[PDB]
Amino acid sequence: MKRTWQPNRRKRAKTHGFRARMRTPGGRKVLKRRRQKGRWRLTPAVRK
Amino acid sequence: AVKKFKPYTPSRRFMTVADFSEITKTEPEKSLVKPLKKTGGRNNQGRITVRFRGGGHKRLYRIIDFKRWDKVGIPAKVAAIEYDPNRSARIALLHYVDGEKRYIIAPDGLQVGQQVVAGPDAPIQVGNALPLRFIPVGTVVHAVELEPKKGAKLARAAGTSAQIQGREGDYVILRLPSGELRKVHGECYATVGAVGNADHKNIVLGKAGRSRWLGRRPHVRGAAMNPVDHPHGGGEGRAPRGRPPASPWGWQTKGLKTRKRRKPSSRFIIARRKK
RNA sequence: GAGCUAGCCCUGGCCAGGGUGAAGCUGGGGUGAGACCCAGUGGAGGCCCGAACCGGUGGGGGAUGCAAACCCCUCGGAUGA
RNA sequence: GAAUGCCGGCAUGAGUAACGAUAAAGAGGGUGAGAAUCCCUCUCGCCGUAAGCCCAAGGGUUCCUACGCAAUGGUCGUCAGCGUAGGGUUAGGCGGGACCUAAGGUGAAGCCGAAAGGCGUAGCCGAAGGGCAGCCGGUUAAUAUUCCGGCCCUUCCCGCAGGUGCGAUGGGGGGACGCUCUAGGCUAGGGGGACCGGAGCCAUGGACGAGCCCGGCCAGAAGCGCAGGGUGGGAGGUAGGCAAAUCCGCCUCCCAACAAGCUCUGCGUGGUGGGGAAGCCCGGGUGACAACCCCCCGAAGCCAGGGAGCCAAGAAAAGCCUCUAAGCACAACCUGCGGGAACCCGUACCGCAAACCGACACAGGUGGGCGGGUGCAAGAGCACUCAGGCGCGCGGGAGAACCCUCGCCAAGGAACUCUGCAAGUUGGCCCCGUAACUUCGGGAGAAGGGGUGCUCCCUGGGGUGAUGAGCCCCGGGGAGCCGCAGUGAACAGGCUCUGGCGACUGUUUACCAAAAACACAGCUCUCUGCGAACUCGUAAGAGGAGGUAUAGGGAGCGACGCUUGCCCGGUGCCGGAAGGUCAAGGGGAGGGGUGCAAGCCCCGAACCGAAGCCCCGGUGAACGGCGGCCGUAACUAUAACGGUCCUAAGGUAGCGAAAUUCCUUGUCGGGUAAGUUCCGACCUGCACGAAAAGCGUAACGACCGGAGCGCUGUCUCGGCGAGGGACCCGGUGAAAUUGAACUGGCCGUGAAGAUGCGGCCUACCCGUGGCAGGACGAAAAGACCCCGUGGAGCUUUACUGCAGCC
RNA sequence: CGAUGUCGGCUCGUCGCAUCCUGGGGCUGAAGAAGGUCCCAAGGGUUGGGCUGUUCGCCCAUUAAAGCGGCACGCGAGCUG
RNA sequence: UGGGAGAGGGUGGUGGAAUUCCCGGAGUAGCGGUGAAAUGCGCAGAUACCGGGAGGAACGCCGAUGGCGAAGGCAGCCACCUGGUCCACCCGUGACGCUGAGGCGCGAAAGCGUGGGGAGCAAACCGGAUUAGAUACCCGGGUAGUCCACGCCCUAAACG
RNA sequence: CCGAGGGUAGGGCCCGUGACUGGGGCGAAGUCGUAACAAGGUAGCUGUACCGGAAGGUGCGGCUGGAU
Ligand SMILES: [Mg+2]
Ligand SMILES: [Mg+2]
Ligand SMILES: [Mg+2]
Ligand SMILES: [Mg+2]
Ligand SMILES: [Mg+2]
Ligand SMILES: [Mg+2]
Ligand SMILES: [Mg+2]
Ligand SMILES: [Mg+2]
Ligand SMILES: [Mg+2]
Ligand SMILES: [Mg+2]
Ligand SMILES: [Mg+2]
Ligand SMILES: [Mg+2]
Ligand SMILES: [Mg+2]
Ligand SMILES: [Mg+2]
Ligand SMILES: [Mg+2]
Ligand SMILES: [Mg+2]
Ligand SMILES: [Mg+2]
Ligand SMILES: [Mg+2]
Ligand SMILES: [Mg+2]
Ligand SMILES: [Mg+2]
Ligand SMILES: [Mg+2]
Ligand SMILES: [Mg+2]
Ligand SMILES: [Mg+2]
Ligand SMILES: [Mg+2]
Ligand SMILES: [Mg+2]
Ligand SMILES: [Mg+2]
Ligand SMILES: [Mg+2]
Ligand SMILES: [Mg+2]
Ligand SMILES: [Mg+2]
Ligand SMILES: [Mg+2]
Ligand SMILES: [Mg+2]
Ligand SMILES: [Mg+2]
Ligand SMILES: [Mg+2]
Ligand SMILES: [Mg+2]
Ligand SMILES: [Mg+2]
Ligand SMILES: [Mg+2]
Ligand SMILES: [Mg+2]
Ligand SMILES: [Mg+2]
Ligand SMILES: [Mg+2]
Ligand SMILES: [Mg+2]
Ligand SMILES: [Mg+2]
Ligand SMILES: [Mg+2]
Ligand SMILES: [Mg+2]
Ligand SMILES: [Mg+2]
Ligand SMILES: [Mg+2]
Ligand SMILES: [Mg+2]
Ligand SMILES: [Mg+2]
Ligand SMILES: [Mg+2]
Ligand SMILES: [Mg+2]
Ligand SMILES: [Mg+2]
Ligand SMILES: [Mg+2]
Ligand SMILES: [Mg+2]
Ligand SMILES: [Mg+2]
Ligand SMILES: [Mg+2]
Ligand SMILES: [Mg+2]
Ligand SMILES: [Mg+2]
Ligand SMILES: [Mg+2]
Ligand SMILES: [Mg+2]
Ligand SMILES: [Mg+2]
Ligand SMILES: [Mg+2]
Ligand SMILES: [Mg+2]
Ligand SMILES: [Mg+2]
Ligand SMILES: [Mg+2]
Ligand SMILES: [Mg+2]
Ligand SMILES: [Mg+2]
Ligand SMILES: [Mg+2]
Ligand SMILES: [Mg+2]
Ligand SMILES: [Mg+2]
Ligand SMILES: [Mg+2]
Ligand SMILES: [Mg+2]
Ligand SMILES: [Mg+2]
Ligand SMILES: [Mg+2]
Ligand SMILES: [Mg+2]
Ligand SMILES: [Mg+2]
Ligand SMILES: [Mg+2]
Ligand SMILES: [Mg+2]
Ligand SMILES: [Mg+2]
Ligand SMILES: [Mg+2]
Ligand SMILES: [Mg+2]
Ligand SMILES: [Mg+2]
Ligand SMILES: [Mg+2]
Ligand SMILES: [Mg+2]
Ligand SMILES: [Mg+2]
Ligand SMILES: [Mg+2]
Ligand SMILES: [Mg+2]
Ligand SMILES: [Mg+2]
Ligand SMILES: [Mg+2]
Ligand SMILES: [Mg+2]
Ligand SMILES: [Mg+2]
Ligand SMILES: [Mg+2]
Ligand SMILES: [Mg+2]
Ligand SMILES: [Mg+2]
Ligand SMILES: [Mg+2]
Ligand SMILES: [Mg+2]
Ligand SMILES: [Mg+2]
Ligand SMILES: [Mg+2]
Ligand SMILES: [Mg+2]
Ligand SMILES: [Mg+2]
Ligand SMILES: [Mg+2]
Ligand SMILES: [Mg+2]
Ligand SMILES: [Mg+2]
Ligand SMILES: [Mg+2]
Ligand SMILES: [Mg+2]
Ligand SMILES: [Mg+2]
Ligand SMILES: [Mg+2]
Ligand SMILES: [Mg+2]
Ligand SMILES: [Mg+2]
Ligand SMILES: [Mg+2]
Ligand SMILES: [Mg+2]
Ligand SMILES: [Mg+2]
Ligand SMILES: [Mg+2]
Ligand SMILES: [Mg+2]
Ligand SMILES: [Mg+2]
Ligand SMILES: [Mg+2]
Ligand SMILES: [Mg+2]
Ligand SMILES: [Mg+2]
Ligand SMILES: [Mg+2]
Ligand SMILES: [Mg+2]
Ligand SMILES: [Mg+2]
Ligand SMILES: [Mg+2]
Ligand SMILES: [Mg+2]
Ligand SMILES: [Mg+2]
Ligand SMILES: [Mg+2]
Ligand SMILES: [Mg+2]
Ligand SMILES: [Mg+2]
Ligand SMILES: [Mg+2]
Ligand SMILES: [Mg+2]
Ligand SMILES: [Mg+2]
Ligand SMILES: [Mg+2]
Ligand SMILES: [Mg+2]
Ligand SMILES: [Mg+2]
Ligand SMILES: [Mg+2]
Ligand SMILES: [Mg+2]
Ligand SMILES: [Mg+2]
Ligand SMILES: [Mg+2]
Ligand SMILES: [Mg+2]
Ligand SMILES: [Mg+2]
Ligand SMILES: [Mg+2]
Ligand SMILES: [Mg+2]
Ligand SMILES: [Mg+2]
Ligand SMILES: [Mg+2]
Ligand SMILES: [Mg+2]
Ligand SMILES: [Mg+2]
Ligand SMILES: [Mg+2]
Ligand SMILES: [Mg+2]
Ligand SMILES: [Mg+2]
Ligand SMILES: [Mg+2]
Ligand SMILES: [Mg+2]
Ligand SMILES: [Mg+2]
Ligand SMILES: [Mg+2]
Ligand SMILES: [Mg+2]
Ligand SMILES: [Mg+2]
Ligand SMILES: [Mg+2]
Ligand SMILES: [Mg+2]
Ligand SMILES: [Mg+2]
Ligand SMILES: [Mg+2]
Ligand SMILES: [Mg+2]
Ligand SMILES: [Mg+2]
Ligand SMILES: [Mg+2]
Ligand SMILES: [Mg+2]
Ligand SMILES: [Mg+2]
Ligand SMILES: [Mg+2]
Ligand SMILES: [Mg+2]
Ligand SMILES: [Mg+2]
Ligand SMILES: [Mg+2]
Ligand SMILES: [Mg+2]
Ligand SMILES: [Mg+2]
Ligand SMILES: [Mg+2]
Ligand SMILES: [Mg+2]
Ligand SMILES: [Mg+2]
Ligand SMILES: [Mg+2]
Ligand SMILES: [Mg+2]
Ligand SMILES: [Mg+2]
Ligand SMILES: [Mg+2]
Ligand SMILES: [Mg+2]
Ligand SMILES: [Mg+2]
Ligand SMILES: [Mg+2]
Ligand SMILES: [Mg+2]
Ligand SMILES: [Mg+2]
Ligand SMILES: [Mg+2]
Ligand SMILES: [Mg+2]
Ligand SMILES: [Mg+2]
Ligand SMILES: [Mg+2]
Ligand SMILES: [Mg+2]
Ligand SMILES: [Mg+2]
Ligand SMILES: [Mg+2]
Ligand SMILES: [Mg+2]
Ligand SMILES: [Mg+2]
Ligand SMILES: [Mg+2]
Ligand SMILES: [Mg+2]
Ligand SMILES: [Mg+2]
Ligand SMILES: [Mg+2]
Ligand SMILES: [Mg+2]
Ligand SMILES: [Mg+2]
Ligand SMILES: [Mg+2]
Ligand SMILES: [Mg+2]
Ligand SMILES: [Mg+2]
Ligand SMILES: [Mg+2]
Ligand SMILES: [Mg+2]
Ligand SMILES: [Mg+2]
Ligand SMILES: [Mg+2]
Ligand SMILES: [Mg+2]
Ligand SMILES: [Mg+2]
Ligand SMILES: [Mg+2]
Ligand SMILES: [Mg+2]
Ligand SMILES: [Mg+2]
Ligand SMILES: [Mg+2]
Ligand SMILES: [Mg+2]
Ligand SMILES: [Mg+2]
Ligand SMILES: [Mg+2]
Ligand SMILES: [Mg+2]
Ligand SMILES: [Mg+2]
Ligand SMILES: [Mg+2]
Ligand SMILES: [Mg+2]
Ligand SMILES: [Mg+2]
Ligand SMILES: [Mg+2]
Ligand SMILES: [Mg+2]
Ligand SMILES: [Mg+2]
Ligand SMILES: [Mg+2]
Ligand SMILES: [Mg+2]
Ligand SMILES: [Mg+2]
Ligand SMILES: [Mg+2]
Ligand SMILES: [Mg+2]
Ligand SMILES: [Mg+2]
Ligand SMILES: [Mg+2]
Ligand SMILES: [Mg+2]
Ligand SMILES: [Mg+2]
Ligand SMILES: [Mg+2]
Ligand SMILES: [Mg+2]
Ligand SMILES: [Mg+2]
Ligand SMILES: [Mg+2]
Ligand SMILES: [Mg+2]
Ligand SMILES: [Mg+2]
Ligand SMILES: [Mg+2]
Ligand SMILES: [Mg+2]
Ligand SMILES: [Mg+2]
Ligand SMILES: [Mg+2]
Ligand SMILES: [Mg+2]
Ligand SMILES: [Mg+2]
Ligand SMILES: [Mg+2]
Ligand SMILES: [Mg+2]
Ligand SMILES: [Mg+2]
Ligand SMILES: [Mg+2]
Ligand SMILES: [Mg+2]
Ligand SMILES: [Mg+2]
Ligand SMILES: [Mg+2]
Ligand SMILES: [Mg+2]
Ligand SMILES: [Mg+2]
Ligand SMILES: [Mg+2]
Ligand SMILES: [Mg+2]
Ligand SMILES: [Mg+2]
Ligand SMILES: [Mg+2]
Ligand SMILES: [Mg+2]
Ligand SMILES: [Mg+2]
Ligand SMILES: [Mg+2]
Ligand SMILES: [Mg+2]
Ligand SMILES: [Mg+2]
Ligand SMILES: [Mg+2]
Ligand SMILES: [Mg+2]
Ligand SMILES: [Mg+2]
Ligand SMILES: [Mg+2]
Ligand SMILES: [Mg+2]
Ligand SMILES: [Mg+2]
Ligand SMILES: [Mg+2]
Ligand SMILES: [Mg+2]
């Protein structure tokens, strides 16, 4: 049947993307946390 | 003259539609329409604030002239009477001798080709708008401003009217559609006549699909829900109210008065509605 | 976190074919005028039969599955909420 | 040494289950160390409204070629979506951007919030909507509306020429719109041809033929022809379109008006440019100077912004046209021609799937377009087939039980069983014909029946055409033929009677309930006069509603029919300028502390003092409630009648052993041979009853009862047969579980149900196919129950607070 | 209670005997026939249907008879539900 | 042809008296009601009185033993639309007449449907009296209805 | 071919019968009240409507076949 992952590049970038994260106090804490943890990707990859 | 149907489906047994005889023009004035933004009952938070709304037919809004003291003295010709889906009344398209064109609520017995005008001097004929002080006592009236220059607010729904009962100082006294007796300032404009399309209240929707066309989504009895949802929710089997009948929010809904006590407009309400 | 699901908003798309034959209209009859009757025309409807499409009624299978809800048969809706 | 401990390793189950749709394979020839599995050929089977072809999303080199086979591939592998390497995606016209706006988002102005932040007209962003210029063919191993060929086109810059009051983010027009039905004429696509072109073929009894088989087109600028769309023209007045305006609007006049004219599409033609089969030969070559013509069917597409009817009344902005303002009129703009200029990103491949979403090369899920032919009344249904694509990445044998899916069955026909569950029966079209009841629509496909193929003959109308022929679509009559059987295969209702519930179509517990539940039109109560009530928010601000009592919120009831009784003492809500109570505050009789005193400080009675509550009324489609005992009639029985206690009032109409009845299978009647169910009655209703509505109701229901007819493998009562498994051989190879095991029966014993203790009995060692009585077999630290001064959801006249309101 | 699945039915049996029938007896208020009562006896047999989930029971039609109990109210790693 | 009388019918207007309610004023201990009472209303200021307002229904006198209509029935006033009827003249048509099974129309009240209206009255219903009882008569309340528009019902001691 | 009839299926009319139920007629001396006849002690009757153990009562309109 229809599963829960229906990928969509626009949806991905507008929801989890770098700019959406920066527009919001919580999103900026996410970026700061993942930078502190040394993540290689701060934000999901999506082709655009 | 509400139209019936033969019972050739279960719903057509009871369905009645308006007869649309008074309508003379089937498309609106392009310079007077604008898009009506449907809300689904949601506010600027996206939250539902009025339940069971949405999904009705697309509508264009017709700009209506609820001032008419806008063009004092300038007479106009009644060009067309049209359907308006944003209100129960029909609307009349006016061609002013100016060249300006405008919609008003169509009063009862207004005729295509007659002339209307507004102002302190206007004749006391159906379709004309005067300050209330210049309309004689006893006159049936609609489209009444409630405060000078603020716009027609009262008696606008199909079939409704106010009647002038008397004068007192700067105020006249109206019997509103609801039977209330209320002082309205003498400078408020009002249009002579009652609103038209009075058979509107005799329409039998006939089926659930019809309410859906009007943007009305099904209404759920609180007694059909659970206690997380509603005071009347829950109970094994069917259940009476078991408490004073209440709203989803807990306040009582059989008699509890709700008009604000210390409201300044009280000094102008002579007698509350009845019947 | 509403890329699942629920509701709503905007903008597009889709619904083989067959059947039934409302109003109205025209004519004929009818009457003082009528109501009305009849035939033709007409093509209405949360109308009917049925694919797509949307469902999931009953039974059987499957039960370390092909599948963490599937398969076969059968069955509901299919111009409409 | 134990923690259902943690991490890792390795066992057991076991050469066991399985190897992923039952669309299906066989052979010959190649390659190679190795071949059922790779390649080639022939034969066979499957899909063909796809299992074919083309877009979009998503995926991200999986594409093509060469070389490989350790791992990945459920077997094998020489093969591959795998490993290594190289190559491959070419645009002014396709899509997106340098254009427009939708919801929504963001947001100068402005508003609000302890901070973070929340709003917010404009404006800006935002598309699968608007707008905008490219079609046919050829070429590559792999791209192509992109390269090439041919024929067309758009914008920008500069110039020349002609023309004009030129000029705008400002005014106006237009853009600009629903649903259903639909006309004319076309195109796509399709059918036939005794005509045109073609390699050929004559088989096995016949045919050298009007034979068979194959093909008979595509693109095209101006011009022209056909069919459509769009649009009145001139003048005068003018106060409206937030300046102006010759534009638009309004008024008047004249002419033109099923027209015309102008303008714009579609189709046809069209210079020209292409393509071009079977067969044979080796993707190529021939065929071939290929032919490219006629008739018919014909769209859901095109003309289109077409027409009609209807109510639920159907986006915006730009492009574009017109108007004028600054300005400028040497400019500028319009038209025509010429030269020059024309950027960025995508383009490979998969794409109903082995490349996307499902951990897998997973019977699941995934939006748009094309989707041929014949017959079956039609169709995208069904059967078979074209083009094209496949045989589903383990095989080979065997022909047990048993399982699955399927076929048939003597006599009987529901005797099966909780239940006709399941499976039969019926089954399309045409004609005949059709009951109670009804809201007059219906019930209805009621029921029940007859017809149905082929051949010859005569014949009716419609479309094409010409009015004919031919083609084409529906038929009508007659005479015959064959079989068991003519919707001869596939697709395609079993029917009736009678109850309960819900009026109805709808909706629901994704993934154990689809229902009698929810919704529903309709009815009633009640709130609300608009800065409405109500809802969300601390607020600002929103929704309500650009609505206004024929409207909006809340509640119950639930089409419709006939109706909805009595009780206001308690609770609720409504009304009540009195009285009682009542907080802060006012007031200050009268005290107290200290100081020498002036004073400073503290306590404080009366009285005045809101809402609320008390109190007085009202109110049931507000919460709710609607009795007991005893007596009595000239047979008896039973009580119309009476007495008395009590209550706020004592249940009315209707209905009743009920979706409600405990005693209960009440009693009687019906149906049956027989009926705890069913139906009809009765009424001592444990414990119906009137909008948590009462009693009925045509039609409707995958709802739940009861009955009958039809028919059956449901059954008496089982038998046979088919395929896929099970079984044997080759390849690959799991799982839960498991203290260790050298693991029998009885009668006893034992923590009370013993392979393991006692006494008897029985028993050579080890497997394979089977069955499930036991190992208190597995699974899941029982979800029932209790316990914990454990948790959570929910309620209220529990407690105590809070928002909100007064 | 770190699970001993719980009614009835179906299927399949097997056992006890306080015996329903068949076989052998004593007494009889046993004339015969047919019974009653008790003793011995477990070899075999002990039907089909209507009602209800029913066990049981009642009823219909038969029969030689239509026995009563146990086996975790025998039997859900056998089925049903 | 010329005149007449009339509550004949339909539509639109409109006038005054009275009741009820509301507002203001003035005033105080009862009002109401009956056979008698009570229930009820009233110091939260009723009744009685004055002024203002709202609303519905019916039209006093004239009015009659009257008039008109086929019947049912029709009554303030005004206008419009409209029917029946009588009288005069003796003008026109030339038996064109009577009745009338069916049919069709009208048809008091009550009642029914959908809206609207609601002052007074008042089935049902509540209360107070009476009574052996009093599901009545009397008294205090009171809902349909009575009123309007449209559509039904079609009865009557619809009687002379 | 027609055809007595027989079979199937569905309608129509009539007769008999049916748990139970509805009222009706009749029947020497039953129970409850007293509605009508006199102004019958509320004049009666009337059509309709609602209500009540019962006769009846009340509303609306009508009749005199009402009395003083
Ligand atoms: Mg889903
Ligand atoms: Mg999605
Ligand atoms: Mg995307
Ligand atoms: Mg997207
Ligand atoms: Mg998105
Ligand atoms: Mg976001
Ligand atoms: Mg982002
Ligand atoms: Mg911050
Ligand atoms: Mg990572
Ligand atoms: Mg890095
Ligand atoms: Mg992130
Ligand atoms: Mg109707
Ligand atoms: Mg009808
Ligand atoms: Mg109208
Ligand atoms: Mg516009
Ligand atoms: Mg917003
Ligand atoms: Mg709401
Ligand atoms: Mg809503
Ligand atoms: Mg409205
Ligand atoms: Mg309207
Ligand atoms: Mg005012
Ligand atoms: Mg209404
Ligand atoms: Mg609407
Ligand atoms: Mg509603
Ligand atoms: Mg509801
Ligand atoms: Mg509930
Ligand atoms: Mg519930
Ligand atoms: Mg919640
Ligand atoms: Mg709560
Ligand atoms: Mg609650
Ligand atoms: Mg409750
Ligand atoms: Mg409940
Ligand atoms: Mg209950
Ligand atoms: Mg419930
Ligand atoms: Mg309760
Ligand atoms: Mg409450
Ligand atoms: Mg009011
Ligand atoms: Mg979603
Ligand atoms: Mg998605
Ligand atoms: Mg459809
Ligand atoms: Mg048909
Ligand atoms: Mg027809
Ligand atoms: Mg028409
Ligand atoms: Mg339908
Ligand atoms: Mg049909
Ligand atoms: Mg089945
Ligand atoms: Mg499962
Ligand atoms: Mg399936
Ligand atoms: Mg199927
Ligand atoms: Mg259907
Ligand atoms: Mg359809
Ligand atoms: Mg230890
Ligand atoms: Mg473990
Ligand atoms: Mg542990
Ligand atoms: Mg351990
Ligand atoms: Mg571990
Ligand atoms: Mg290791
Ligand atoms: Mg381990
Ligand atoms: Mg290992
Ligand atoms: Mg192992
Ligand atoms: Mg092993
Ligand atoms: Mg083996
Ligand atoms: Mg084994
Ligand atoms: Mg396995
Ligand atoms: Mg497997
Ligand atoms: Mg299959
Ligand atoms: Mg082979
Ligand atoms: Mg091989
Ligand atoms: Mg090999
Ligand atoms: Mg193979
Ligand atoms: Mg090959
Ligand atoms: Mg071969
Ligand atoms: Mg096909
Ligand atoms: Mg991937
Ligand atoms: Mg390998
Ligand atoms: Mg290998
Ligand atoms: Mg290697
Ligand atoms: Mg492998
Ligand atoms: Mg391998
Ligand atoms: Mg695999
Ligand atoms: Mg090799
Ligand atoms: Mg490539
Ligand atoms: Mg190009
Ligand atoms: Mg640029
Ligand atoms: Mg923009
Ligand atoms: Mg954006
Ligand atoms: Mg776009
Ligand atoms: Mg383009
Ligand atoms: Mg082109
Ligand atoms: Mg190409
Ligand atoms: Mg210009
Ligand atoms: Mg438009
Ligand atoms: Mg528009
Ligand atoms: Mg659009
Ligand atoms: Mg519509
Ligand atoms: Mg073409
Ligand atoms: Mg064809
Ligand atoms: Mg030969
Ligand atoms: Mg030849
Ligand atoms: Mg001007
Ligand atoms: Mg060729
Ligand atoms: Mg050549
Ligand atoms: Mg289409
Ligand atoms: Mg369509
Ligand atoms: Mg179009
Ligand atoms: Mg059109
Ligand atoms: Mg806009
Ligand atoms: Mg110059
Ligand atoms: Mg120009
Ligand atoms: Mg650039
Ligand atoms: Mg690029
Ligand atoms: Mg490409
Ligand atoms: Mg699929
Ligand atoms: Mg597709
Ligand atoms: Mg593939
Ligand atoms: Mg997942
Ligand atoms: Mg595979
Ligand atoms: Mg798959
Ligand atoms: Mg073809
Ligand atoms: Mg067919
Ligand atoms: Mg295969
Ligand atoms: Mg397949
Ligand atoms: Mg396979
Ligand atoms: Mg074998
Ligand atoms: Mg199969
Ligand atoms: Mg067969
Ligand atoms: Mg056979
Ligand atoms: Mg048989
Ligand atoms: Mg039978
Ligand atoms: Mg039979
Ligand atoms: Mg049966
Ligand atoms: Mg069942
Ligand atoms: Mg069958
Ligand atoms: Mg069939
Ligand atoms: Mg019948
Ligand atoms: Mg019938
Ligand atoms: Mg029937
Ligand atoms: Mg019936
Ligand atoms: Mg009928
Ligand atoms: Mg039939
Ligand atoms: Mg037949
Ligand atoms: Mg025939
Ligand atoms: Mg034949
Ligand atoms: Mg024969
Ligand atoms: Mg069928
Ligand atoms: Mg239901
Ligand atoms: Mg239903
Ligand atoms: Mg019901
Ligand atoms: Mg109903
Ligand atoms: Mg439906
Ligand atoms: Mg479920
Ligand atoms: Mg669930
Ligand atoms: Mg679930
Ligand atoms: Mg299920
Ligand atoms: Mg359920
Ligand atoms: Mg259903
Ligand atoms: Mg529900
Ligand atoms: Mg319903
Ligand atoms: Mg109702
Ligand atoms: Mg109402
Ligand atoms: Mg709030
Ligand atoms: Mg705050
Ligand atoms: Mg709004
Ligand atoms: Mg608004
Ligand atoms: Mg409901
Ligand atoms: Mg309900
Ligand atoms: Mg209903
Ligand atoms: Mg009825
Ligand atoms: Mg009460
Ligand atoms: Mg009270
Ligand atoms: Mg109370
Ligand atoms: Mg107070
Ligand atoms: Mg209670
Ligand atoms: Mg109570
Ligand atoms: Mg009653
Ligand atoms: Mg009973
Ligand atoms: Mg019942
Ligand atoms: Mg009960
Ligand atoms: Mg019982
Ligand atoms: Mg019982
Ligand atoms: Mg019985
Ligand atoms: Mg019987
Ligand atoms: Mg009884
Ligand atoms: Mg209730
Ligand atoms: Mg209930
Ligand atoms: Mg009922
Ligand atoms: Mg019914
Ligand atoms: Mg019914
Ligand atoms: Mg249903
Ligand atoms: Mg159902
Ligand atoms: Mg049954
Ligand atoms: Mg049956
Ligand atoms: Mg039967
Ligand atoms: Mg069998
Ligand atoms: Mg076999
Ligand atoms: Mg062997
Ligand atoms: Mg092996
Ligand atoms: Mg392997
Ligand atoms: Mg050991
Ligand atoms: Mg050992
Ligand atoms: Mg052993
Ligand atoms: Mg042993
Ligand atoms: Mg023991
Ligand atoms: Mg033992
Ligand atoms: Mg042993
Ligand atoms: Mg030992
Ligand atoms: Mg020992
Ligand atoms: Mg031992
Ligand atoms: Mg031993
Ligand atoms: Mg032994
Ligand atoms: Mg073996
Ligand atoms: Mg074995
Ligand atoms: Mg076992
Ligand atoms: Mg077992
Ligand atoms: Mg066991
Ligand atoms: Mg154990
Ligand atoms: Mg066990
Ligand atoms: Mg488990
Ligand atoms: Mg635990
Ligand atoms: Mg435990
Ligand atoms: Mg536990
Ligand atoms: Mg547990
Ligand atoms: Mg549970
Ligand atoms: Mg316990
Ligand atoms: Mg405690
Ligand atoms: Mg404790
Ligand atoms: Mg606790
Ligand atoms: Mg808690
Ligand atoms: Mg707080
Ligand atoms: Mg509130
Ligand atoms: Mg336990
Ligand atoms: Mg365990
Ligand atoms: Mg366990
Ligand atoms: Mg059985
Ligand atoms: Mg003897
Ligand atoms: Mg004897
Ligand atoms: Mg024996
Ligand atoms: Mg039994
Ligand atoms: Mg038992
Ligand atoms: Mg029993
Ligand atoms: Mg036993
Ligand atoms: Mg025992
Ligand atoms: Mg026991
Ligand atoms: Mg027991
Ligand atoms: Mg058992
Ligand atoms: Mg089981
Ligand atoms: Mg069992
Ligand atoms: Mg077991
Ligand atoms: Mg076991
Ligand atoms: Mg069950
Ligand atoms: Mg006083
Ligand atoms: Mg007093
Ligand atoms: Mg009033
Ligand atoms: Mg004469
Ligand atoms: Mg009448
Ligand atoms: Mg009347
Ligand atoms: Mg007395
Ligand atoms: Mg008389
Ligand atoms: Mg015979
Ligand atoms: Mg009397
Ligand atoms: Mg008397
Ligand atoms: Mg009397
Ligand atoms: Mg008397
Ligand atoms: Mg009475
Ligand atoms: Mg009279």
